Amino acid sequence: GLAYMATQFGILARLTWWEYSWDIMEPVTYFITYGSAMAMYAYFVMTRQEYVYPEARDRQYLLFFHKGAKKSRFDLEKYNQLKDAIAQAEMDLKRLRDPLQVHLPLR
Amino acid sequence: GLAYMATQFGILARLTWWEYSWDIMEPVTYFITYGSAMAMYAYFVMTRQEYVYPEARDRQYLLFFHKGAKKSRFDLEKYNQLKDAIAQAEMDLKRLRDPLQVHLPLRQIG
Amino acid sequence: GFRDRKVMEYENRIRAYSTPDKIFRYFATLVFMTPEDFVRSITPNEADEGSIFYTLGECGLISFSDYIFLTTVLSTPQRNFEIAFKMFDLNGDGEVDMEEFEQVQSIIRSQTSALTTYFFGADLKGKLTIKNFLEFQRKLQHDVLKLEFERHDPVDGRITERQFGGMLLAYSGVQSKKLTAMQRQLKKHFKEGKGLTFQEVENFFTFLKNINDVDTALSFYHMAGASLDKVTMQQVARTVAKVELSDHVCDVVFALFDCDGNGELSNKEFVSIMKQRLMRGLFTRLMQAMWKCAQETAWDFALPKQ
Amino acid sequence: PSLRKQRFMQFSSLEHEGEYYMTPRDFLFSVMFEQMERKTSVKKLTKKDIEDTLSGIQTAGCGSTFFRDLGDKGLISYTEYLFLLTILTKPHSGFHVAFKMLDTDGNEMIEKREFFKLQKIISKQDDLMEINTTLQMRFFGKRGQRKLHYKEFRRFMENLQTEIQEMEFLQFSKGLSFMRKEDFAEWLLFFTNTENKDIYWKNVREKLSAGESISLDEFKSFCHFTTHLEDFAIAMQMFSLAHRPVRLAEFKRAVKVATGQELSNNILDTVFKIFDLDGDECLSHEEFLGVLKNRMHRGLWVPQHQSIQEYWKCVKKES
Amino acid sequence: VIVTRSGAILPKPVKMSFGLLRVFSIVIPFLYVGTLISKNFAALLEEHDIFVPE
Ligand SMILES: CCCCCCCCCCCCCCCCCC(=O)OC[C@H](COP(=O)([O-])OCC(O)COP(=O)([O-])OC[C@@H](COC(=O)CCCCCCCCCCCCCCCCC)OC(=O)CCCCCCCCCCCCCCCCC)OC(=O)CCCCCCCCCCCCCCCCC
Ligand SMILES: CCCCCCCCCCCCCCCCC[C@@H](O)O[C@H](CO[C@H](O)CCCCCCCCCCCCCCC)COP(=O)(O)OCC[N+](C)(C)C
Ligand SMILES: CCCCCCCCCCCCCCCCC[C@@H](O)O[C@H](CO[C@H](O)CCCCCCCCCCCCCCC)COP(=O)(O)OCC[N+](C)(C)C
Ligand SMILES: [Ca+2]
Repeated sequence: GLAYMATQFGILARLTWWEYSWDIMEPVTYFITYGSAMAMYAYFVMTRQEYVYPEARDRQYLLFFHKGAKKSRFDLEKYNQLKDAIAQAEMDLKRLRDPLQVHLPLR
Repeated sequence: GLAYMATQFGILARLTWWEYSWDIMEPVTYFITYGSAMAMYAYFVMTRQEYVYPEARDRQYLLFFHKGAKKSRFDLEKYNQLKDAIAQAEMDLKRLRDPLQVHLPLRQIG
Repeated sequence: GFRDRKVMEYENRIRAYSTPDKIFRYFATLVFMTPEDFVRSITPNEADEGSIFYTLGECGLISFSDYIFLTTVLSTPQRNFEIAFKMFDLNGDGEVDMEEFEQVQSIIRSQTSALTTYFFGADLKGKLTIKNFLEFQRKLQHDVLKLEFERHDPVDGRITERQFGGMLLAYSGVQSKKLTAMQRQLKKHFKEGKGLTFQEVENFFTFLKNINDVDTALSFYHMAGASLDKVTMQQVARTVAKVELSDHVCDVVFALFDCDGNGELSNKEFVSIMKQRLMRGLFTRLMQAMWKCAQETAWDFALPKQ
Repeated sequence: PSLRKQRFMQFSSLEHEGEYYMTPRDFLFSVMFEQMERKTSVKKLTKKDIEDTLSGIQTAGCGSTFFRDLGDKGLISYTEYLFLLTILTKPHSGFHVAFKMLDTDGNEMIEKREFFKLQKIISKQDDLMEINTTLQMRFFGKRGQRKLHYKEFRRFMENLQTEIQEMEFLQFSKGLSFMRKEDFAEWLLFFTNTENKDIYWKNVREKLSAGESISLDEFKSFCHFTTHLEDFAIAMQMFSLAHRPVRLAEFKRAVKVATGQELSNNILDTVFKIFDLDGDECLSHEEFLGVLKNRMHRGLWVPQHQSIQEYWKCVKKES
Repeated sequence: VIVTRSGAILPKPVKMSFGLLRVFSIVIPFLYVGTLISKNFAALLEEHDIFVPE
């Protein structure tokens, strides 16, 4: 995406000074800006969430991960079950070792 | 940053109304705007944060603090592990208010 | 047209620099040359019955050595050309034989049916003298100048002051990118002016060609911090170049060149340019330019005396 | 006070009514010596001093020797200083042009009104920021009504040039009438614009003979060639094309035909023994022409503080 | 924020190794590539007598 922004800068700045004039290229730039706004709105229409950089990156990463997990026959369900049961067991062990209560001797 | 914004404003105004006409200085402004829009995206690419004023200020403050603390050889690790223990002991004191003042059962951890 | 524009720019650039063999190879037929192609090669960004080129057109295709000799006869001033002729003549008698001329023209053949029929007869015998030599000099120079004049579309046998200024600035191949603004301003500065008849520009061009002596003739103005002037230019052109100049031509040259000054036209303004351009005999287009610019800038900056 | 006027007042010896003047001895020192240390101080003048100084021209020889003959009893102002300084480096075939330039043709000769015009040029250039000199007394009579023809002008200029050549010859020959080839070698190498004379000194140590002499007429002829070097190079540019190094015989013929100063075989042999960097018997125009480029030798200082500008241009153009 | 729920300080922000160099090694070459694209397209359009500025 960064390289695309750079090449657009270059392809627009080459024309307005060397080949054509600004009197020709100004409306092209305005319509490019308005098309960018329309695309940023269509992104929300399609994905049901506003287009911001970190959220879009996270959405793309989640899609990539859930495609790679299916391509490799990974078991996400058992992984999530274990990751929740570990937290539950750690909470139980931390509650049973409460210093304020006498669930256990002083050890 | 504020001074630089003002300086750019002044440069563009002086070169627009006195030396060169606006027909020459409009593309310069457009490409400055586009370059700013591109730099605000490179910032996110290379820092994994969106370019917002308070977040950028906090990140820069943290970098300045973690450099001034290395220059002064300040035991930041001990400071953090000592400020977390006061927090733990006060949360414990806050928990101990129920069974000792209002005779209610103690609240669990969390 | 952008592509034809860059084509003509590259042709003009290769004409300006690296001339001797590159240009001759750049313009040919199908290894020789033709007169109209020679005329094309000597004019930037671009059958007679009365011209010299007609005589060569009747003759066989021009050789490379002939091309070099033509460049030198176009370049050198009159007195230096007379000296060069005296050096051409090996024997004692003041007449160049075909054999000695053949030797001094073959001396240029380094990459290893000519103009001789104009100098010698069809038998290649008739030796010429200094008078015919200088006559050919003058004829060729006046002819190329007439062709350049008529190439600029004339009105009533006359040429707009802006066109004459453009031709002048084109003669000295210096792209200041700022003197062009003076060229453009000359029109309104001379709003509804004269037409600059051919004889006026002819006299001014012969004077400019004979500037190597003009420089040393006004040497007292140098070495004294002096600057030129209208009347002094009139006088030095009348004495050295031995030709008159109308006040209008000196006026338009002053208006074109005296930019920094206030009508004085010091050495660095006008005379130095032509004196340097007459010595042409002795991305890459950025390094040297920038270097020279930076050198000049540093010199001007350090210019703060002791 | 421009650089030239600063040099003039530095080498001057007389002042009068707040105007520095100069004697022929000081002019000769300014021509041949780059810097002079004046042990004494300047002195003022009166009309009696003016006459005591001008009493020399009446018994002075108008021949080839004129300045050393005058010695110290002479008077030269700034304008005549600049005029003579331009005469020093003026080549032949410019004499008649310079003469016709010094007069608007209302006078076929030169009356003192034209030198007054020269002084007026100087004063106009100065201000836009009475006193008889020796040179005027030589050209024009004591009364001031004297015509100066062209032949006398040419004679005077030739005499001045030859006098300067004799002065430099006697200054480099220590008094003897036959200077050693080494003195001519060092005189040439003085004004050459190179940074390492070591190769030329090696050449004169190895190739040049241990003992050999140079006359006076040969030195004068070589000096006249040096002052016509520009026309000589214009004539030689055709030969420089195709990059053909020139031998000795063609060099001699060319200098004879382009400058009218025929050189001897000794000077040419010597200059080819000093300047032939390569191993061939003759070398191209490159070293001799490009290296012997200034010709601003023999005083004629151009001190536009070109030290730092020269260093900057070296750092820039060196590639 | 510059402190945690307690008084502790946040860890140091993780910077990217040679970030500015890594971004200017991408911006400039693609800028020149876009310049070349524009030049070639303008030349192709003008050669075939489609759009000529003047
Ligand atoms: C055909 C025609 C077209 C041609 C045009 C072509 C161009 C168009 C395309 C443009 C698109 C470019 C987009 C990319 C740039 C954006 C990158 C970016 O924002 O990164 C975010 C990045 C994220 O930061 P971070 O990762 O959190 O760490 C940042 C720090 O604060 C630093 O760490 P720290 O904690 O040590 O920080 C200390 C502190 C203070 O600084 C320090 O003390 C730190 C530096 C000390 C060095 C110590 C470490 C060194 C190790 C280096 C790091 C590794 C590699 C990087 C270094 C290599 C550099 C090449 O830092 C700061 O103050 C940061 C602010 C910097 C502001 C400086 C801007 C100067 C501009 C001056 C204006 C002109 C003046 C007028 C003059 C008047 C004339 C008379 O921020 C920076 O890196 C800031 C530096 C970038 C400068 C600001 C914006 C750049 C604007 C673009 C200018 C382009 C030139 C225009 C030319 C015009 C045409 C001829
Ligand atoms: C498997 C390998 C894949 C190889 C693919 C390589 C090429 C893919 C890259 C193509 C582009 C994709 C990334 C597009 C990001 C550049 C667009 C954006 O960064 O530029 C904006 C210009 O926008 C663009 O011109 C049009 C945007 C249209 C949105 C396209 C949807 C992208 C879907 C894919 C998302 C991929 C992650 C994107 C990371 C952010 C800046 O203009 P600005 O005015 O200041 O917008 C303000 C942004 N705000 C609102 C958040 C502050
Ligand atoms: C030892 C310290 C010495 C420091 C000496 C240097 C002092 C100057 C250093 C640079 C100061 C940077 C501060 C911010 C620069 C100007 C403010 C800039 O953000 O203004 C924008 C113009 O942008 C700039 O011209 C280019 C942006 C480049 C961003 C990268 C800068 C590098 C980050 C440096 C980190 C410190 C930043 C501190 C910010 C508080 C306005 O355009 P806008 O239309 O409203 O865009 C929307 C802004 N949103 C998204 C937040 C709403
Ligand atoms: Ca507009």
